[PDB]
Amino acid sequence: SHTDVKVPDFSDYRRAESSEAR
Amino acid sequence: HPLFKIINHSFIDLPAPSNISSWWNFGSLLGVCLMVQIITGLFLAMHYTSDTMTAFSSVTHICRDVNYGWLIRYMHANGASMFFICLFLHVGRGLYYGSYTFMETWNIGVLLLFAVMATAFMGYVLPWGQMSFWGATVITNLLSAIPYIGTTLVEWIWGGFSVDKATLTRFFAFHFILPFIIAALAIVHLLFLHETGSNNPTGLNSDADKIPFHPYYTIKDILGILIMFLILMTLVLFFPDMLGDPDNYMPANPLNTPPHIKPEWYFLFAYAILRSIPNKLGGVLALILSILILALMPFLHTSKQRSLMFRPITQILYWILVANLLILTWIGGQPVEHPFIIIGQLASISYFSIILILMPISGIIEDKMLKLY
Amino acid sequence: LELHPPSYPWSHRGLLSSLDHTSIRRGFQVYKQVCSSCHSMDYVAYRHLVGVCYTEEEAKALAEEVEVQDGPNDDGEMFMRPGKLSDYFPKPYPNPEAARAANNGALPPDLSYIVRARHGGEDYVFSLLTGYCEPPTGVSLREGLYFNPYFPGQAIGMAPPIYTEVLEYDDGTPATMSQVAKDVATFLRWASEPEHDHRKRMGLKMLLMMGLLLPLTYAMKRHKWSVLKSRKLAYRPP
Amino acid sequence: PSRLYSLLFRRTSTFALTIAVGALFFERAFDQGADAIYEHINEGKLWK
Amino acid sequence: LDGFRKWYYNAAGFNKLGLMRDDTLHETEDVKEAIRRLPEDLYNDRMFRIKRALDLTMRHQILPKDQWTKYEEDKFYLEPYLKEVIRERKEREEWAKK
Amino acid sequence: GPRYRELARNWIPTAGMWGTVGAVGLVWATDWRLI
Amino acid sequence: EFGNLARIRHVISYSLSPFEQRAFPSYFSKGIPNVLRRTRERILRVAPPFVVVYLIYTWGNQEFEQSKRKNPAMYE
Amino acid sequence: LVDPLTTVREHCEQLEKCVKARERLELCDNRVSSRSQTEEDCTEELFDFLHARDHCVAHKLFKNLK
Ligand code: HEC
Ligand code: HEM
Ligand code: HEM
Repeated sequence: SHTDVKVPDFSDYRRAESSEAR
Repeated sequence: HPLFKIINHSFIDLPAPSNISSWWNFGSLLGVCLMVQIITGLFLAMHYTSDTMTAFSSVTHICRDVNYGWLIRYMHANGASMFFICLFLHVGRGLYYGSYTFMETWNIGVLLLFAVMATAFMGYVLPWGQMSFWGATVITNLLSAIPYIGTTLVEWIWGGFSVDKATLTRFFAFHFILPFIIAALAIVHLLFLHETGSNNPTGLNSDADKIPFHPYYTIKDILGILIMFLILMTLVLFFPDMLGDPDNYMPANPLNTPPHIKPEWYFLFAYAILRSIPNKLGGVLALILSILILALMPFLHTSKQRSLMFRPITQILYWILVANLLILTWIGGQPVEHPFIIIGQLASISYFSIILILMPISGIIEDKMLKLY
Repeated sequence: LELHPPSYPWSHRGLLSSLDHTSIRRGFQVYKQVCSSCHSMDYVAYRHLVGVCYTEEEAKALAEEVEVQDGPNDDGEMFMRPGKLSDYFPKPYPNPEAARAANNGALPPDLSYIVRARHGGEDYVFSLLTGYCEPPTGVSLREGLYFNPYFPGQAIGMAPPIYTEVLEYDDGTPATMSQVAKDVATFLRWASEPEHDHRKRMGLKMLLMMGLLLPLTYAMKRHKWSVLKSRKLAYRPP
Repeated sequence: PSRLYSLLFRRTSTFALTIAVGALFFERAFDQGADAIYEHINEGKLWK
Repeated sequence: LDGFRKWYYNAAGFNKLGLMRDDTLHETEDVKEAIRRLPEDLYNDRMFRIKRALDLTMRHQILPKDQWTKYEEDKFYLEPYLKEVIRERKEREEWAKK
Repeated sequence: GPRYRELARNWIPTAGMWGTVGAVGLVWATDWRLI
Repeated sequence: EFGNLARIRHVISYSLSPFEQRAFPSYFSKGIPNVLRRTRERILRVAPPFVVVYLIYTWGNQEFEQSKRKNPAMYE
Repeated sequence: LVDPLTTVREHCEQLEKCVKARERLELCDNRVSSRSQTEEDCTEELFDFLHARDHCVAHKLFKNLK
């Protein structure tokens, strides 16, 4: 169905309170 | 809102392919270059005088006494050169990626190319230097080729027995008026395209993957505009006379003729072809075909794949075509003597044989390799 | 077939390198004392100098040092007056033919844009002025000619105008033929492009502004294009 | 700094004010700095 | 000839984007009629393959070598459907001349 | 084929008429005296 | 326009916010490998032709000069 | 006063590359001497010699120049 898989990892993309700065 | 409807349709909510490379920037650059030329041309027109006694004096007055007039003049000249660079790369993109199957867009394009070449020729005649006068005479006498209609027609443009003030003034009027016709033809060019949408480098139907234009291909066009402005200014402010010719800084002497005469770089490929054909008429015709062969291009597509991304043999033939186009550009520069002539003759033969014969046969062979033919 | 003048290490040869204004002043002195007898710097007026190598009042001095006629007078044609800062440099041989006659058929070419009009002008100029060497065997120049390996045809009507110590530089820099040819090549260059210096400053500001603006616009494009460049597509047939 | 976002970036109006004001002064600084360079590069050759 | 056809298939490079041969055909009128006659699953796989190839061309990437389309594996699915379109097209044409 | 042949034969006469008009038009406009 | 462009089915598409992702993820990390990957894929189909151009160019220039060169036997 | 060019010239001139070049010119000069009744000249030889000489001088005249 729609739950078989989870959102793919974006760790090599995702950056590492912070939103304001970002 | 009626206008906003139109605005949103051609620049904001226009569905564009997501994978078009930087080559698709170039046409927008051409439009920017057109406006730049028009703007600089307008600021040349407030001080230029189209009189043979005062044209060179007015150009020197622009360069020496008008505040930043040298800047606007050399921006106009190097912007014409940048216009032809972007035009050649736009045409090469259209040839490589199979964009000529948009036939109406392609034909409005080749009309625009003819108009831009005529505008640049008369604009180069306009400063009334030594090189401008002998170039005009030469390029105009070319029209004297036609047996019954030609001779009179030439003096008709010359407006007299030989190019003289009569020409300069009417060349100023034409050169003023044709870029607005180019702008209208570019509007028709954009219309005939939105009906079909732009092509992508894979040559496939990109309807499954289209994105907006405002945030994706606008900032990309802004970046391309910035890079093109970097190259123009660094070709005006640091190397201002690189693309020009020194003999144009002498006044027009009808009694003398510049010893080494050559068209500007962009018009050379044609120059080579003209010189190559022994017959005068033949040269003129071939010359025309040189540009026109492109229009003829959408009827020569014999492949089942639109683009050359998956077609290596026709890629090799395309780069050989770019190679001998560069060769013809070099030959035009070289004087009349061995062996420049033979190369010119071959290079022209190879150019017409690759466009006319070799690419459809290669496309048939490529279709045979994929078990399609 | 022509000798191709070599490349000389000019002080303005570099990408951001301006002109040496003392050399332009010395070359203007060289033109005024030697070259102005036959050649006409038509497009350079005394006023032009102000700001380059001569100050306003200073230029006025030079201006006041020439007689320029004023054609329209109540009943007369010419009481050449003290040339002003608005007067253009005085062209010798008011009519072209006059010079033709004086120079034996040759027409000194107005040296306002000579450097720009001659291929590799600065070099050519220097070479021509300093290329007055010995004619070779078999050569038969016509009456009133001289031998310079560079000039087209190697037959320039112009006789060699720069003999060592031809004129004395007011600055006192030894007036060797070369020091004089280099100064007049710098000056003629300036003449053919009075804005050389101003431009290069604009080009430096342009390079600094593009070096600031290109990575920032690239970063904005890569922000607005990251979204897609990270998009992950997945096909999930039911 | 989260003061920036709150004071400069957050409201378009504020986002603008900072740009215009900065640009007003940037010219002063840029011209000054740039001129220093240009001149020095050719310090010897210039009227004075 | 078989090995040289595999070498040309590698040199063409649409297998590196995961495409089939019939995905690379230019959509003329006959090709669009053949695409319209496809079953739903084949059409959906073709549209997903084209979208993935466009995304890969956007990011200037290719698939990993294990995910490429093996020449031997490529299936000419549109071909059968296409021949018919051409056959029908020609028949109508000759009849026109009648 | 045969049908298109019929079509051509049927329109060529009309076409010739059109060309004729053009002949008069071009000549009259060109004022070519040879004609 | 959008909405009537094409018909796809069951193609899920995930994405991230610009400010949430690094601006230049591994820019030189993989950029270099990729640029190099790319060149080797078209270099054999682009350069070869232009190489021969450099060659014809050179040969042409040299040949011309030789033509201008005085014939030793000439006049002797 | 000695024009710097003369110095620079002397230097580059002394070079053998140039010396033999001049010599080749000499043979040419002489050829025309004996082969006086012809149309062959030494212009071409002259230029090549100079191109070399000047190139070098040019490489080194501006330094001396002030
Ligand atoms: C008494 C005559 C005379 C004097 C003095 C003279 N010239 Fe000339 N010059 C000419 C003539 C005549 C020509 C054109 C002759 C020709 O081109 O065959 C000429 C041409 C030139 C040219 C262009 C040559 C070309 O190829 O078009 C330059 C540059 C030049 N002169 C520089 C100078 C400089 C610098 C001086 C002095 C510092 C100078 N001249 C003094 C007579 C003179
Ligand atoms: C006046 C100069 C020209 C300008 C300003 C111009 C501009 C453009 C622009 C903005 C586009 C849209 C594509 C894009 O930007 O991504 C385009 C597309 C196109 N142009 Fe041009 N063009 C010019 C000359 C030509 C010429 C001479 C030809 C023919 C050789 C031509 C053929 C095409 C074709 C076929 C397309 C469709 C390609 C596509 O978008 O995928 N154009 N042009
Ligand atoms: C309405 C738009 C345009 C106007 C009003 C205009 C006006 C002028 C004027 C007055 C001149 C003479 C001044 C001078 O040469 O310095 C000129 C020169 C020139 N124009 Fe244009 N122009 C326009 C568009 C174009 C376009 C589209 C091109 C390119 C095709 C072009 C190319 C040139 C060239 C090459 C010169 C000669 C440059 C030189 O002197 O070296 N112009 N223009």
